[PDB]
Amino acid sequence: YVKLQVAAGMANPSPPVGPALGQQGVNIMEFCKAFNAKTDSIEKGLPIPVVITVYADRSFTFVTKTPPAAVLLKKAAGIKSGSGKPNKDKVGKISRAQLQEIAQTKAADMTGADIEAMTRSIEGTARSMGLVVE
Amino acid sequence: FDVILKAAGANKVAVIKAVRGATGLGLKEAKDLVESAPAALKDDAEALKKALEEAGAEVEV
Amino acid sequence: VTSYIGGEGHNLQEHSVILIRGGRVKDLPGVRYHTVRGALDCSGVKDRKQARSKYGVKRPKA
Amino acid sequence: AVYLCTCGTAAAKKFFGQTPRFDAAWVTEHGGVEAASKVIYDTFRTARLDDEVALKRDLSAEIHSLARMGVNDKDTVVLFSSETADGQACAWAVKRYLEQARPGILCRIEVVAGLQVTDAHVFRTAGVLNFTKAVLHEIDANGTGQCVLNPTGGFKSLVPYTVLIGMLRGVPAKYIFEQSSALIPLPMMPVEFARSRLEPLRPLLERIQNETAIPRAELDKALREILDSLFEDVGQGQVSLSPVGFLIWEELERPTALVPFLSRRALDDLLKMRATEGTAPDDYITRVARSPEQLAIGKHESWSKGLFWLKRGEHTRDRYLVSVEGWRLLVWRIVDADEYDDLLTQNRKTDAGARVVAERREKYAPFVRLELYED
Amino acid sequence: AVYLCTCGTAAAKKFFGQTPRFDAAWVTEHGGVEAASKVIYDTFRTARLDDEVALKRDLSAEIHSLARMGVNDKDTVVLFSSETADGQACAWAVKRYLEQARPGILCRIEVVAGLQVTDAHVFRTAGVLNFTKAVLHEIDANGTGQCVLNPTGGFKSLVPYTVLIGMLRGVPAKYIFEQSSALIPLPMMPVEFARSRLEPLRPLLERIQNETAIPRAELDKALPSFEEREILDSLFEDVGQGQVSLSPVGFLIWEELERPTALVPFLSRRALDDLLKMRATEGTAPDDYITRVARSPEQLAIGKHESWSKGLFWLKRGEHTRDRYLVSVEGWRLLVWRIVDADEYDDLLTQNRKTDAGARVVAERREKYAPFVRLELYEDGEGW
RNA sequence: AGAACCUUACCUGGUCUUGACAUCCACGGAAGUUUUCAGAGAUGAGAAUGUGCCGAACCGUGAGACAGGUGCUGCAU
RNA sequence: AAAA
Ligand SMILES: [Mg+2]
Repeated sequence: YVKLQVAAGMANPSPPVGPALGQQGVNIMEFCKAFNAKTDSIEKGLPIPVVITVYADRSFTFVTKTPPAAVLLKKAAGIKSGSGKPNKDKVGKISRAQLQEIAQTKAADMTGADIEAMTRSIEGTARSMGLVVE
Repeated sequence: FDVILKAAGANKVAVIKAVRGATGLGLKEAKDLVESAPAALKDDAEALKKALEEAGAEVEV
Repeated sequence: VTSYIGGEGHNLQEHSVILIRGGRVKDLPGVRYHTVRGALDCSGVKDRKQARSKYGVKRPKA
Repeated sequence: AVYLCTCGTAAAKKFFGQTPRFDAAWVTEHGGVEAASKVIYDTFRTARLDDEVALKRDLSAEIHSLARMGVNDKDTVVLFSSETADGQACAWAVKRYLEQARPGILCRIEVVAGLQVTDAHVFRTAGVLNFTKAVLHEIDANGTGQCVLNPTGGFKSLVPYTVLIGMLRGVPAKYIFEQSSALIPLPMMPVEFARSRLEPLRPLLERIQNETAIPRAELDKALREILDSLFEDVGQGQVSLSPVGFLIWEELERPTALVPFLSRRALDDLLKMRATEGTAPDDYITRVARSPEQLAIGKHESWSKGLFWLKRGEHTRDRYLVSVEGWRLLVWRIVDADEYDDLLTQNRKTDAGARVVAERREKYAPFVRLELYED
Repeated sequence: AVYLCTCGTAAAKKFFGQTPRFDAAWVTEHGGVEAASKVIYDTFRTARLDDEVALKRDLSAEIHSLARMGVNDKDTVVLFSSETADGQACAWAVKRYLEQARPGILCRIEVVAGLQVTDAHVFRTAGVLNFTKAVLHEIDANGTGQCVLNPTGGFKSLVPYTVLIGMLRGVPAKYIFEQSSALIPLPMMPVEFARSRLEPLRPLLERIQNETAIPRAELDKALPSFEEREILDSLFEDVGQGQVSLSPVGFLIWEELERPTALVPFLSRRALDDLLKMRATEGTAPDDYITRVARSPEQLAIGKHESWSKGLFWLKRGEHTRDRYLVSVEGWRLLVWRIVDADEYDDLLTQNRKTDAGARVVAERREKYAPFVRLELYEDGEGW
């Protein structure tokens, strides 16, 4: 019953994911191959969040989610890391459509009842990372 | 139907060469997967099967 | 007494048990004895090929 | 966790001194490997895992050590049984008892082909190599941070090649004597492969890494019997890397730390920038040199002959011209912006790196290591 | 050859089954070590080396292995015995028999301190290191080409370090299972201590070797990667007051991958130009003479010919030579200020003859001489 | 018994690799001779004009024996 | 588990 943000297809048995599943007991290489086979369609290099569901018989199923908004905002602005001092140092610029584009994909993981509400969550996400909206 | 390897004890090096071009897995990975037959290697099947069958590697589509 | 270690290279440390013999060293003051190479804890000189018996070196296996 | 337990035939201890001694014949006569497992399993089928006296008298070495390492329900144990029949019979006996005393466990047996100790040429060539493959497979399929080598069972000759794996990869090894009662995490002296000895072989492995096969005679002509184990004969007149070879190839491929050096032109230029910029450049080069991730980030425009520029950051008064040889990070020039701009202005027209290395002996060399005793 | 065999209590196997198990307590209740070993020796003195059946059945491990390795009078046998009471007793029994079976042999028994399997902390900190130091000392003493390890006796945990030593020194090892009938030359792979991950740290280790301890913050700066600190955690040890020092494991590795020294040479800027210009005449001789002087204080004391003020003195390698050096000793560093020839040396003596010249040079210390680089050069194109 | 360039052996920068200067080998070209463009020049490219002596004149290219050194020691001479 |  663990939640991870492993890479798009770079699901190594490496320490980023390796020891996490070990305490439960699921086969490490089994999950790594299963995750990659369905995330090949995902754009390259994305920390797609997956929630693992392990059982008592040492079996597991997992569900993948849309990429995090902060990741989507980082690629939308063409940057790699956020502002060190958000709302003090400004490190990018994205249009409202770029907010709509990110909101639409994350709408599968949002909770707002409208595109405007979903956007405002993304707008709040943008301010918290120093990315101003332009 | 995914391409799988049944038997490759004839010209093991050539089968590695095929999957090297076919997939690009490194020499360690490519040799290990060939020696760990059977396993899922990947008209599309026929293309690599012809090269595999050329050196005597068995193919199961 | 002070004893002189001949040859090239040795393996003598403190608390080593060695055999000394007579023979002074001309330029070293106060040294009147020699250490017997190849006897007791003193090992022979390595790679010696001539005058081996003087340095405790067994004949090469050829 | 995962326990890579070596398996030894201490389980069938109860048949000690009885007329047919416990040998591969004895397993054979009673029916076979599976049939003999039940007979062995009977003698200690009752003993517990929490009872101290049974741990030290009535159970195998794998069971005693595993019970001491704290085997639980959520665990996975591997038994590297021997190739001999008496070895495998006990393997099928330990597993039944382990899957009985701790239900919900996953024990699987690997039969290391040709692990017999009655023949030398086979053991030197197929035993340790196969055992080296099997262990290095499980560690790489479960991560170095989760495997615990258990070199207590089995022959005394496998133990060198279990612990040595632990030292190289990083997994620990835990041992416990029969009469003792304390687990002993064996010391792990940091070791690696001798780069100096192995460096000339780099082009040789390069062919194999590309064409995946080389004719044997050409391999022998190209290249000291220790190097032989690095190479496994595929069998059709070619040779490919043995499992040890893949370790060496990766060791000769992993990036390492670097120690900066300064050409005679850099040392003249560093000092005149020290007065205006404190001791900032001294730390930066050392910081970049001893961090591979930092080095790969800062590569500005790359020049010929393996030269590539570095810079502290945006709007800085220094940009370095460095290149790598062995474990040394040679520094050729250290220039400010205007000199840097003109060089790149010149390099637009023709080649640049050729002109620098051409005058290496007259102007730059010798490179002096970056240790300073300013006082 | 010289055989560095380990020892174990296989020699006393005929006592298996008796109500008091043969162990440390048993030797204690049989009149100390000497009394038991004689008694044990009597229990297998009638076994014959040529007897194949008695070799496997009745004799010990070391005797059996050595018999297969061809032990004769012209060989030296060294037995390493565990610190335990019974461990020493069984080794002695073997030494007695080996003299009888091979008269004219030179067999010494060696005791390793702390080599016991009852204390976890003592074994892995002192027992293994003492054992490792014993073997490395003996290999160097006898020299390569004559030592062959025999790791068939003793505890299973001493085996890895016996074999690992074999790879470091290129020393073959051999083993023989009891029911087997063939020696098994253990494979050897080209492994070595981690030179790659320590050469970047040479400035700190040299300081720690001379100065007792260094601050940890200095050490932390030296290792940025988390993995590097995780791997090299065992070598260092906290000494108190926010400092670290080489743990006894570290002192073993460092005293193996680094030659001994007394002073670390350094060059001023003016010396560096002086050395480079003289390379056309004296070749590499100035580099060798500087390192030799810095290595041995006895040589440095010989070279002093004229002493200036403020602690500067001149070194001359002797009559018939041309070069001469102006050096001074600070802490543990051998600072080199100038390197001159025969003609200039006379002038520099004339100036000091009239006025103080030692004070003139030290006056210009921060303007012409410092900072002092270290005498490590790299001219040829080659990388390890 | 005579440093503005040259001398010049030194410095910065641009450049050459059997080579500025020799003997050979092969292959290819009379030698020389008006010019144009790029470059600080070295040099590079292109276009004209010659194409004789009787194989040698001079030449360009390719390989390697070699050339080359005002480099050290006048305490080897 | 001091020649599995
Ligand atoms: Mg004269």
